[PDB]
Amino acid sequence: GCIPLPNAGDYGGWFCPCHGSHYDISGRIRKGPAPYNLEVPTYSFLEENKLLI
Amino acid sequence: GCIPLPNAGDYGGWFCPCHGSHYDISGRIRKGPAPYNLEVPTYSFLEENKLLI
Amino acid sequence: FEGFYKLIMRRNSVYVTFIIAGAFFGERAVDYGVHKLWERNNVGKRYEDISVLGQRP
Amino acid sequence: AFAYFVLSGGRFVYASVLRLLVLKLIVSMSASKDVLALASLEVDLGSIEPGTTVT
Amino acid sequence: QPVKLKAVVYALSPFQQKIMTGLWKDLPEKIHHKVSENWISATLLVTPVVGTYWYAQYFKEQEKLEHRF
Amino acid sequence: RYLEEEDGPLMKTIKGSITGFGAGTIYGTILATWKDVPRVERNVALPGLIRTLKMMGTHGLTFAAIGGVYIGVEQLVQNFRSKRDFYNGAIGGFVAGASVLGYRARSIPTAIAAGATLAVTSALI
Amino acid sequence: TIRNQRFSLLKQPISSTLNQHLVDYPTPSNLSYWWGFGSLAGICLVIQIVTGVFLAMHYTPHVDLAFNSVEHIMRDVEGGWLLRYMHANGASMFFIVVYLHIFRGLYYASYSSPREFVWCLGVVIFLLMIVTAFIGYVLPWGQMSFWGATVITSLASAIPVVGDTIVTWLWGGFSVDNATLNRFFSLHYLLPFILVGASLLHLAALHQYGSNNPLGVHSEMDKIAFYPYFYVKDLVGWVAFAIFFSIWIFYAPNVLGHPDNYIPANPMSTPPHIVPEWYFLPIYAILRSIPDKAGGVAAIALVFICLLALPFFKSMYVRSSSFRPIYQGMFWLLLADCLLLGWIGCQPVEAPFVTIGQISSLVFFLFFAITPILGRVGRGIPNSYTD
Amino acid sequence: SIWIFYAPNVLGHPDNYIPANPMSTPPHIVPEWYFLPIYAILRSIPDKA
Amino acid sequence: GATVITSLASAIPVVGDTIVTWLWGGFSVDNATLNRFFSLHYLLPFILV
Amino acid sequence: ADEAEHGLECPNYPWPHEGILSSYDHASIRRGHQVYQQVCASCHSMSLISYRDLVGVAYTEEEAKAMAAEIEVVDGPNDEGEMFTRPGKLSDRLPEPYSNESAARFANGGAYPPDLSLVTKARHNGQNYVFALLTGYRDPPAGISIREGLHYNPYFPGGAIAMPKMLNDEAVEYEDGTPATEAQMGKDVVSFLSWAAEPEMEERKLMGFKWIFLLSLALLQAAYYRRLKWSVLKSRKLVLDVVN
Amino acid sequence: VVDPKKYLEESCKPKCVKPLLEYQACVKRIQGDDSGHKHCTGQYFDYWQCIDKCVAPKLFAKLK
Amino acid sequence: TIDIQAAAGWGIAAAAGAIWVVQPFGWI
Ligand SMILES: COC1=C(OC)C(=O)C(C/C=C(\C)CC/C=C(/C)CC/C=C(\C)CC/C=C(\C)CC/C=C(\C)CC/C=C(\C)CCC=C(C)C)=C(C)C1=O
Ligand code: HEM
Ligand code: HEM
Ligand code: HEM
Ligand SMILES: COC1=C(OC)C(=O)C(C/C=C(\C)CC/C=C(/C)CC/C=C(\C)CC/C=C(\C)CCC=C(C)C)=C(C)C1=O
Ligand SMILES: COC1=C(OC)C(=O)C(C/C=C(\C)CC/C=C(\C)CC/C=C(\C)CC/C=C(/C)CCC=C(C)C)=C(C)C1=O
Repeated sequence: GCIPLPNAGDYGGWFCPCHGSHYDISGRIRKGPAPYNLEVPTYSFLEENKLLI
Repeated sequence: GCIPLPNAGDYGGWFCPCHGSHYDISGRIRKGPAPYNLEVPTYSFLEENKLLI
Repeated sequence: FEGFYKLIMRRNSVYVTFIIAGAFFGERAVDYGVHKLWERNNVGKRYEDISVLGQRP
Repeated sequence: AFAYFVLSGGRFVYASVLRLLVLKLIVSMSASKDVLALASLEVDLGSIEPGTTVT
Repeated sequence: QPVKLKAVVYALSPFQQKIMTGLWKDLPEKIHHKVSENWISATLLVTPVVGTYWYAQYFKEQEKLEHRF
Repeated sequence: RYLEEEDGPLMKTIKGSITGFGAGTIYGTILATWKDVPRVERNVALPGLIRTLKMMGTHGLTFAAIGGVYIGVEQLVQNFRSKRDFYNGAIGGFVAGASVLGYRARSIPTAIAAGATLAVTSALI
Repeated sequence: TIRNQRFSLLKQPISSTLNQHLVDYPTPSNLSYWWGFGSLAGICLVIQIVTGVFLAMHYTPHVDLAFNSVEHIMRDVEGGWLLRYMHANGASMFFIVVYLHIFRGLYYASYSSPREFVWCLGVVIFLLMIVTAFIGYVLPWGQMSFWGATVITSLASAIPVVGDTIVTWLWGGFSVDNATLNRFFSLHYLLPFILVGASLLHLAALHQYGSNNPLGVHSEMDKIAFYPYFYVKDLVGWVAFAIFFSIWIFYAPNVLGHPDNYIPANPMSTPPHIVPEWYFLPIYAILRSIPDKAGGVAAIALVFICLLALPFFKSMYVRSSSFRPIYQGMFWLLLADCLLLGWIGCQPVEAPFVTIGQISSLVFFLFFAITPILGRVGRGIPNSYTD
Repeated sequence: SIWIFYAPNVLGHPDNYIPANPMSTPPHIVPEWYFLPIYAILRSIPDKA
Repeated sequence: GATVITSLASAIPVVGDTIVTWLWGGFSVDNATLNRFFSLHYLLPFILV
Repeated sequence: ADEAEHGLECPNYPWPHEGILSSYDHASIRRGHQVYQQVCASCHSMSLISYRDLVGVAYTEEEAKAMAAEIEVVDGPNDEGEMFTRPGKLSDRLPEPYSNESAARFANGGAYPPDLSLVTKARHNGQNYVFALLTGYRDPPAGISIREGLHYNPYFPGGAIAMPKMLNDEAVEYEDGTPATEAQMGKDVVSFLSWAAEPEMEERKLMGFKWIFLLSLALLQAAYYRRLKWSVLKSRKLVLDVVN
Repeated sequence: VVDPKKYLEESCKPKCVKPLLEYQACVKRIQGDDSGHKHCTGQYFDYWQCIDKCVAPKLFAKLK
Repeated sequence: TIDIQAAAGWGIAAAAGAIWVVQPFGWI
């Protein structure tokens, strides 16, 4: 449940300081105990700069 | 420490609903378990329609 | 120490009052002494030693 | 006699420590500094009609 | 169950003996005993801690110097 | 004049103990070689070597203790008090001298004399 | 004797139970100061209960008031800083004393027969201590508290089917919020009283057979009453502990803590370094040593499985390490390994600490797998070492 | 169960369902019913001490 | 109800007012009184056991 | 990346309140408080500190009263039911620069100026950290560029801080006549901040020295008492029949 | 007048010549861009770490 | 005739203790 710090880790993505989880730029887990990639929620665009989650 | 009820009791003054203390117009107890009368704070009159404590 | 024993240690009630007195007076003596060492080790750093104390516009 | 004198010195301290710890808990229930900081002020009032009271 | 013992024990009153001077009696022999019996035990406790710590500082220093341009 | 170092109090103490052991080993070798061999030992070689190595080890140990405790107490004085002088260090020389050389000589006046001598020697520097 | 009249008041029924279990209870005369840590832990428990009761008179278990009520204790109530520092550093003194206590029983094989139930009750007490101290550390509601509570409740998610429903039931919601804080306060008041009952049963198990001794031998031929001989020996330790405690309280009240818990909890930003209190770090290191969610949680439970199974291994008949050279050597390696694990848990998860953490975790478990081998092999010592 | 499920509030007083007001004072201030006998002994003596 | 019972101490002549205010944690029944009553309400039932 | 991520480690400065019998320099507290209310207070809050806190530490009772009257504190509601304004009193906390955290971020490029009531306790090596950070603004190393709106500070983790350099020379004028250089104001403001984080330090240190000395005396008596009781056992002569 | 810290930071430079010359050589070795990722942060820290350790125990004397 | 002396000596101990725990020098 920790928040992975950005621009950190061995893959240029996210690194979680709690137990050493490394996420790639696409948020996929590559190294560390975490078994799943970062969850993609539902979202869409409106015209070019309004993103609804 | 309770708060006496105005226009109550058998002395025209104040009646304490907790243990039956009775006070008169001048805030003096006439019957009940309260040892003392109602305390008088430090008030003055700056004009006809102005109090201060 | 036997002369001291004959006045204070003979009865527990007195010896208890002796321990209460020494707790009182011993505690006060250490309080004064620790405060004196603190004053001597911190010259000029106290609130009464602020030069412009009382002169804030 | 020498033993009882040596033991009483440490007995001074045990009593002092016991007193200090008991008084610390007791006075921690006393009024705090914020509570004591709101115990003096003045409020001004006006006038009211006969035979009635205002709290 | 009680034990059944046969022994003679002589004791002296506490108020007939020196109480404290025995703490610094034959001090050098006490240190000699403590180091003689326990030097193997102290080595098995101190060597892994200091050795592993020293390697970690040695690792971090080199790794810090390889990433330096 | 002194601006060539990297310091480290624990490193200082370790290196000082190591240097003390080296100097004590050299000193013990020299002392063992100066001495003659006991007459019961003239015709057999091994016990002489054992005695030489024992003297080497004992002198290495005592010199390492001095060379470690001296600087250890020197820094533990200049760390807590945090003042740099020759006073910081006179205490380390004294405690090294007293402790180690009084444990070795088993005498308190010898401990005091050794600490005093080390104090003056470290004072001059 | 026929008890027609009244002798010593201590033997009257008003005080007989207290007299026979605290004043006259026979104790081995050769107990060393390492046997004074059970009473020290009992005193630490009382110190935690007394200060916490008085701190609870000023603390508000609400996410909008919890952090400020702790600051109001330190700033406004008279002697409030002392109650707070005696409670925050007391938990540390509680764990130092109990850890020394545990390793004493490991060194002298105090867990062996007939004292298996005493060790088993102690292991349960350790579990009760860990939960009690952990949920208490959440109460200030700082950065360490929030993110610490987040992961340990999340530990239940390691179970596949019902893991997520346990995590959410623990939280009382979809995240760590006021529901978590309010229930942690209630459990933190109750659990110390369960600790008191558990330690009383722990003591009663110990009095079934009496205490072990540094020689590890039958000691009924030389026993003395607990009072005054071991009361005055414990009193030396109690004063020594007070000096040790007072140094931490008055001169270093924050070294055994992290400054991150002086920042109010922020659910959006994790701190870059997130760690538990120091007494949990060895468990932390073993947890992160496993690159698997379930593996890490299973290893943590296996730590307490191995402690519980230790008194039941078929062992040799010699207890004390003073007569067990191989077991004595392994004990000091375990102690060094445990110190190493605590230091590793204090480090970020990167090279070389992952390799060192994995080796340290393995060596810790090697202690419990090899010990039954030692006793099994050493059963043949008397038949092989002859006069 | 009869008290819990069918008369859950008859053993108390409705005035406790009003949030505390340090200004106004309820005209009928009484304790819980199980303190009433002590409270009646206190009230009968016309002296606080 | 709390304002009365915590005032029962005032019947003591010398230190009665001092005990009331130490009991209250101030000069009136307020948050300091409610916070300390809650802590004592958690602890007393275990003494009662 | 590797070294910038934690930042540059701060040195160990000899703070006058360091030492087992060392108090705060109260003149430096009062000076450092003027630095706060003239430089810091426009963006940083100190919500844990009241105006009465300074009485007997840096300011007199009258001085702290006139200080609080200088500010406008919201209060109410009146008998008509509206929120009004009144002069501050001694019980009032130090005023906030912004209305909430989002207002603070909007005024500071999206970064939040943290509350400074506990900052020396809320950072590792905090007193030295705050001094080194404030006086540690300089040019970045070669090959390091800083995003516009950010300033380089090696002591900040990552090296890019949203705080601008605020301790320019003569940024304040002192009441006693101390040259207000960057290093002088940096010293004074940390003395003020350190006291704000730990206002109980002086009472704490006087208590620690007193009782550790007393408990040391009891430990000597505790040892003698234990040895007196056990001497009859430790010097006893035991005779037994067994040999081997 | 003049910042005591800044004066002391210039006067402690002889004590930190070795970290300085290593920083100076790193600056030269990265003057070519190479897509702008080479830097000298590590050598920068070593120089100023040495400088700060020299200035710290003498700055607070010049301050009142 | 000692019980009266033990009572008087324990009252003095009680009085000294009371003046010691509560120290009402400002109130005397
Ligand atoms: C109209 O008006 C009235 C009411 O209103 C509606 C009533 O409801 C009632 C009924 C109420 C009662 C019968 C209850 C009154 C009786 C008692 C005993 C009060 C209950 C007691 C208290 C509230 C006092 C609480 C006690 C404390 C705070 C004591 C604090 C001290 C503690 C915790 C420990 C002390 C500390 C030390 C000795 C230091 C060392 C301690 C260590 C642990 C180490 C009456 C009569 C009434 O006329
Ligand atoms: C709050 C925690 C604890 C308290 C209050 C406590 C209390 C005590 C006391 C008073 C004794 C007897 C005196 C002594 O040997 O010091 C004792 C003995 C013992 N305890 Fe505990 N203990 C605690 C925790 C533990 C734990 C966590 C363990 C093991 C995991 C443990 C295992 C033992 C054992 C094996 C003994 C017997 C030692 C022997 O006879 O040599 N205890 N405990
Ligand atoms: C029934 C007794 C207890 C009560 C009522 C109690 C209550 C409290 C309260 C109100 C706090 C929050 C105030 C603060 O942060 O200082 C707290 C914190 C804490 N308690 Fe307890 N507690 C009790 C026993 C214990 C025990 C037995 C332990 C140890 C196992 C413990 C460990 C802690 C810890 C570690 C904290 C956090 C300290 C901090 O970081 O500030 N408490 N407790
Ligand atoms: C002498 C005056 C000031 C002092 C002593 C001071 C103190 C501090 C401190 C201790 C921090 C914490 C840095 C950290 O988290 O490590 C900080 C951060 C910050 N301060 Fe101030 N401050 C002052 C003035 C100001 C002013 C005047 C502004 C705005 C104009 C400001 C805006 C900020 C911002 C935006 C941050 C956060 C930067 C970031 O995290 O990237 N500060 N300040
Ligand atoms: C960065 O990560 C981490 C932390 O953060 C900083 C930590 O601190 C810790 C420290 C935690 C440890 C060592 C384990 C704590 C162990 C347990 C069992 C706590 C779990 C218990 C909780 C949360 C409360 C119990 C609740 C119950 C029983 C519900 C009550 C219900 C009823 C009575 C019906 C670890 C390991 C960690 O890795
Ligand atoms: C030979 O015998 C004895 C020992 O050797 C095994 C001892 O080690 C000790 C010293 C250590 C003890 C008693 C540890 C016990 C501690 C516990 C259970 C935890 C803390 C204790 C509490 C809370 C007291 C619980 C007991 C009661 C009666 C509750 C009421 C008490 C209070 C409210 C204070 C004693 C006195 C002893 O005699």
